Order: sequence, then C-alpha cells, then structure tokens
Amino acid sequence: QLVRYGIIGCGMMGQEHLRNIALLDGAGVSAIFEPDAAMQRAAHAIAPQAAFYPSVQALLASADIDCLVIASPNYCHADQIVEIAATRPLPLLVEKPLLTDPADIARLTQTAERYPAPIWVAMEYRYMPPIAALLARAEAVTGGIKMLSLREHRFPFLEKVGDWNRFNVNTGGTFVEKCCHFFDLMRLVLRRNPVRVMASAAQSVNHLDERYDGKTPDILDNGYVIVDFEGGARAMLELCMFADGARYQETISAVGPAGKIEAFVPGPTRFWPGDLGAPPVPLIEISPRLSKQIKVHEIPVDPKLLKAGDHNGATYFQHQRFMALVQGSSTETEVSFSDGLWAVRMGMAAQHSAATGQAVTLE
Amino acid sequence: GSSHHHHHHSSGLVLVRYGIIGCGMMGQEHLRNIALLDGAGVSAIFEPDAAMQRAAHAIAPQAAFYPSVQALLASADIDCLVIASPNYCHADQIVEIAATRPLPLLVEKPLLTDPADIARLTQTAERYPAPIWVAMEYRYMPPIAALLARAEAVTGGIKMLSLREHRFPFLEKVGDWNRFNVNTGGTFVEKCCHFFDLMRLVLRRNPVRVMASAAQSVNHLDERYDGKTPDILDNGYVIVDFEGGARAMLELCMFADGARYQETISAVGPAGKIEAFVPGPTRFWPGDLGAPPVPLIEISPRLSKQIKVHEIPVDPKLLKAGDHNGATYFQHQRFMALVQGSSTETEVSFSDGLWAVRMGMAAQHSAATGQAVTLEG
Ligand SMILES: NC(=O)c1ccc[n+]([C@@H]2O[C@H](COP(=O)([O-])OP(=O)(O)OC[C@H]3O[C@@H](n4cnc5c(N)ncnc54)[C@H](O)[C@@H]3O)[C@@H](O)[C@H]2O)c1
Ligand SMILES: NC(=O)c1ccc[n+]([C@@H]2O[C@H](COP(=O)([O-])OP(=O)(O)OC[C@H]3O[C@@H](n4cnc5c(N)ncnc54)[C@H](O)[C@@H]3O)[C@@H](O)[C@H]2O)c1
Repeated sequence: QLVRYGIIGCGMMGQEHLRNIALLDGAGVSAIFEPDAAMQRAAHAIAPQAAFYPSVQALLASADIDCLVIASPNYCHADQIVEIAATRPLPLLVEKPLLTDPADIARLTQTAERYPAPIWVAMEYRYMPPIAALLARAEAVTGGIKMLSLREHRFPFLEKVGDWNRFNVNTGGTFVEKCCHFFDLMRLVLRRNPVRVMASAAQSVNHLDERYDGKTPDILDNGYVIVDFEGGARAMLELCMFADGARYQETISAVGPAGKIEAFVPGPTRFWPGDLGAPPVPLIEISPRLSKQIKVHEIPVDPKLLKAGDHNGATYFQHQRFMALVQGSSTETEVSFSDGLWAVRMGMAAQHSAATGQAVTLE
Repeated sequence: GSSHHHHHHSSGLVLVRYGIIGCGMMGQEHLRNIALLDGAGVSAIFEPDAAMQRAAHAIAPQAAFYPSVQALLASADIDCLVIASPNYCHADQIVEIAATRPLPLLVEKPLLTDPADIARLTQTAERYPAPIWVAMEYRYMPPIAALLARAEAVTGGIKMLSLREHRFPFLEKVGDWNRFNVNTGGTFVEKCCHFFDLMRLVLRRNPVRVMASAAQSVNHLDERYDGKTPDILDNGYVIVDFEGGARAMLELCMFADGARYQETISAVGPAGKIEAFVPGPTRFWPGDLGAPPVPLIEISPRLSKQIKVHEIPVDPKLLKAGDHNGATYFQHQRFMALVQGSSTETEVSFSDGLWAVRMGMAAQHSAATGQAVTLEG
C-alpha cells in the first residue's frame, strides 16, 4: 500500500523531507502544517498535491496519513510530541534535537513510555554513504574501537525563518543543535553509554555583530568535547563553525589494536562554488596496523540524492528505513527516542562542562 | 600568586667540544647531528652500557669515554654538555653539573619526572651561570617550522590548535627503562611534552586548565619485568585552555602504526586554517611500500576556499642522521651559535621545559581522577 506522510514544519529541512519522500516508490506527502506564507508557497511548489492545514489539531483531525515528520524549530519539538501523543499517536520521525529544554526531559520520557507507535529521531548521519561504509567496516579493520574522533569544520549557521537558530533558548545550545549527530554516532560505534564529558567551548567569531530586537546571538561556534564510555572507550568531538575552507566538512577516525579507519565527508554540494572545480568525492581511508599499506576508497553519492538534499543522500536512506517500519516489513526503530535523548543529554553535559570548566557525570 | 590549600583556591572553582651524558639511541642521534656541524666535535662520552659504548665508539671514534658524570667533568676538555640519559636521571644530573662545573647544557626532554624535584631544580636553574636549553626539537621539523611561521597570517589569529600523534608502541630501551611511569614521568610527560610546548609557542600564552581522558588500553599488557607489568598510558585526549581564550586539543595513540603521517597539527582562526602532515622516522617505513611520505602543509583560506598544498621535504643528509625530520640538526645549529656567543637567545628555556612537564603531569592527574585540573604560573 502507499505510505502517506504528514509534515509539521516545512522550511529548509521540511522541504528536504518533501524532496526525498518524493524519491521513494509508494510514498507521498498528503498533509502539511507550515505557518509561514513564503514557506507554504515553496512547499506547495515542491509537493503540489499536499493539503495545507491551519494547525496541528486540524491536520490530525482530518488527514489520511500513516506517519508524521516534525521539522519545526528545535524548541517546538517537545510540545508537538506531547500534542500528537494526546491527539492521534502515529509513527513519528522527529527532527533532531529531540528537545531543547532540560525541564521537558521527565514529561517527554513519560510520554514516550506510553506512546503506542514508533518514535524515530531523525539523526541521519549514519546513512551518509562514507559514514555508513566506516560503520560497516570499523570492527574488522580496528579489531575493536578504542578511540573515536569526530571533527566538524564548516561555515556559520544559516539564516532561518524568524531567525530562530541565533539563541540558545531556541536551539538548546550549539552542542545540542549541531552535535547531537556526533554524540549519537559515538554511542552507535562504541555500543556503550557515556559516563563523563569534559568540554571547552566559546562564541569566538560568529554572529557577535548581529542584533535581534537589540539582543546579541549567544550560540557557541567552536569547541572540543571528550566523552568517556562505560567500560573504558573514549571519543573526542572537535567543532568549528568558522572553518569554511576545509575540503571535508566531517572527518571521523576509529582506531583499535589492528588498525584505523577514517571517513572524509564533503559538505553540501550547493555551497561548493563552481569556480572551485568539482566538489570533493567522499572517501574512506583504511590504515591496517601491521602492513602500513593504506587503502583509499571513493564512496560517491547518487547524483539524484545530491540534488534532493544537503546531507549526502542520508535523508533518503533514513526514509527508506522509516517507511519499512511504517509498512511493517521491519520492526526496528534504528534511532530511538532513547538514542535522541542520550544525544541531547551529551550536548547539555558538554555545554555545562564548557560553562563551568569541570567534568560532568552522566547516568 | 597561586593559592591552593584546604578550602582556599585562587582558581578552579565554579672548535666547539661537546660532552655527552647518556649515549643510547637519542645520544647516538646527537653524535650523528653534531658531526654534521662545521667546527663542532664530540670530545667526551659517559655511557655505562658496554653495547652502547661500542655503538657510540663506532659513530664517534675520536671521543674519550668516562665512567661517571664526576669523571667527565673532572678531566674532559668540553665547551658544553648534552644530557641524553633516561628521563628519571635528568634532575640529579643537572644538580650535579651545577655543583661541579656549570657549562651550557642541552638537556633532553622531559626536563624532569618527579614533581618532588620541581623546587630544587628551579633553584638550581635560577642560580646556574650558563644557558640551559631543553631539547624539545619538534618546532624545527620543516613542516612544523612552516606552520609556526605562517599560522598567524593564515588564521587571522589562532582560536583552536589540534595536535595528533598516531604511532607505533614505545621502542625497547637499555634496561627496559621506558616501560614504567616512575622512570618516564608518565606518557604525557615523556612523549607529549613536545606538543604542550608547541601549544605555548604557537598561542604565546600559558595554560589555565587541563581536561584529559587516557589509559593503557593495549600496549605492553603482556610484558613482565621480574613480576612487574608495565603501567604506561598508550592513548588519550587532552583539552588545554589558555589565558586569553585560545583552546587546544592533543590526541595520542601509540597503537596507530598504520597512519601515513605520525603527527598532524591544525590551527584555525577567523580567516583560515593551516595543517601540517609530519612523517614518522624513515627507518620504520617498509621499503616494499616505495618512497616514504613527503611532509606537507595544507592552507585552507576561509573566504576564498582555494586550498593549497605544499611539499616540505627534509634534506636527505639530515634524514640519514636521525628519526626527527632533521630537527636535531637545526636544534644543534642554534645551540652551537649560543655556546659560541654568536647568539644570546635560548629558544627552549628551562621554564619552557618545566611548563611542558607540568602540562603532562596535569593531563595525567586529570585522566586518573576524571576531573579538570587548573594550572597557574
Ligand atoms: N537532520 C538534519 O540534518 C537537519 C538539518 C537542518 C535542520 N534540521 C532540523 O530541522 C528543524 C527545522 O530546521 P530548518 O533548517 O528547516 O529551519 P527553517 O527555519 O528553515 O524551517 C523551520 C520552519 O518551521 C516553521 N514553524 C515555526 N514554528 C512552527 C510550529 N510551531 N509548528 C510548525 N512549523 C513551525 C517555520 O515557519 C519554518 O518554515 C530543526 O529541528 C532543525 O534542527 C535537521
Ligand atoms: N625527540 C627527542 O627529543 C627524543 C627522542 C627519543 C628520546 N629522547 C630522550 O632521550 C633520553 C634517552 O632516551 P633513549 O631513547 O636514547 O634511551 P636509550 O635507552 O636508548 O638510551 C639511554 C642511555 O642512557 C644510559 N644511561 C642509563 N643511566 C645513565 C646515567 N645515570 N647516566 C648516563 N647515561 C645513563 C643507558 O645505558 C642508555 O644507553 C630520554 O630523556 C628520552 O626521553 C628524546
């Protein structure tokens, strides 16, 4: 049967959902709630058959949908999960971060415990082809992952609808908003929960000259995070939002006693100027310990997927797995509520550590 | 001044003739590099191990051997001294030299191992009438030198400095001395003093805080020395905060033998990024794999996005003389000029050596306790 989606919030990333759903056989967007006119026009040009609703209540009351995507601003997510839970529980793909406000953790945990349908948190990085390749090969190459290092070097946060992503109260803070992906990757690779975070971070460069109602953006733009895991593995994140010139936006290194594996992940092709030549191809580098003979493999993305989004086709691959769960051919929520909450708790811990200059314990 | 006692805390609340003392692997590197200097020679060696005395004699056949520090100082015709003894020996030997025959000294890293020696060694250095140069040579490796010269201009000001060392396990040493923290000072002191010093040099500021995670995860766990298992760390991460707000990160892995580049160093600021790619010793590159990796620097300007890569090759003659990309030779050129009086600058001071050791001790304490460690100076 066809899978019919409803979308709550349809700006840049909700438009990337619309384009990638459109590439799936047997899926369609039937319903959209998007309160911004310009975005309503942009969504209506992408998905002309989709009906618009004036509210979440109106969409849930009348739409014929099998599942929902939340792509509203970060601070909206927890209230919209609670509203859907009280109104019409459906399989839900909630954009990261799962939530922004620590005060919401108890009530959302209780909501998720009682929610009779899947909750999938849309941390799609594991499906970027170079990252997926590293995940599939890391155990065999490393002989067990002792250390995992992740580096994000990119350009400053884009301008958003109502400028929402310029303030911590709206985003959850930069380690929550941008780095939840990397924290979740640490748990996926190491297959253990974190026990401690140590961080250093600041707002060194970005948005310091910007004013909104007389207020200065307060979001971090760089830092380092060390994460200790139950039983002894360790990981490190490096973030810089003013490193626009880096050839690869993400690099991920996994090391163990038999070898090392590294992924090189390009940024969005739309931000690679044509005057710079062809964008970088994604790579994986395998460096076995005993031979010292390195292997480099190109892991290109299907051009149709590069056309549909900014995340190396990962949004499409995420939807294929989500649709399989909605259809019932799969039982698996690959990125659960609990994975989303761990990744948020790790970013909150990093922000608290960076603010206090002290280690932060997690339980 | 710093105050830390009970509940009181100021921070952290919410011809030139050379004598050689020690002539194993690194003292033999000093012999080969001194021999490349015009108007320098090794006149005197104290090396207590017969097999190393034979190896040292084959390299520097005109050098005279002495049975102790006291014997060398009593009768050797020398203008300066190199200390390349095991780490735990350095403090006692500096004190001995200061009491007997102070001369210009090139003291191998780490400057010391035991925090109980800091006060007495600082007293010795304050009263010492000749230069003390701590032999942290990495700044002279051609790719690192290029990064140090260009980083301010490329970055528009260094906000972040990331250093990574991926290499093979600690080599076997005379009497197995480098297998035990009491002998080495711990791995962040023995191996990573170089990187902590490069952070102070690049950022031109002192550290205020260290956060670290480290362990002995893999290496030497199956070795036994008359019942003792080695206790040295083999991997970790260190975050260092600086006066003025710059931050740095060190990543160490002593079981990443396969990494093409043994050291990589990245500096990032609002105008761009610079990265150095530093090969390990050519003698450990398998000849079946072809030519060893060429040192490189990569310039990534923020607004242009026009990336440039430069090859920075080391003179073959210097690669034949040592394991450190010719840096031992460059160090010796500068030290020799200071001994001759053509220069007055000690580029790597006692204080620089002590800072790098204190940063490694803080990292080890932070990793052992799971807590941030404050530093004052
Ligand atoms: N997974 C990823 O890689 C990725 C990438 C970018 C953004 N995101 C996430 O997507 C979400 C949206 O980010 P974006 O870049 O699309 O921002 P955006 O500003 O481009 O789009 C947000 C949209 O939400 C609408 N909106 C505002 N309040 C709403 C409400 N109460 N209910 C419904 N819609 C509402 C706005 O009108 C706007 O069109 C955020 O949670 C963000 O973190 C995820
Ligand atoms: N890049 C560098 O700067 C670099 C690299 C390697 C080693 N080092 C330093 O060089 C020193 C020696 O390391 P190595 O690799 O040559 O070790 P090694 O074991 O190869 O050589 C040390 C030598 O010291 C001799 N020795 C022991 N006790 C002594 C004493 N009391 N007085 C004099 N000599 C004594 C031993 O017999 C041995 O030959 C250490 O401080 C080490 O950290 C520095």
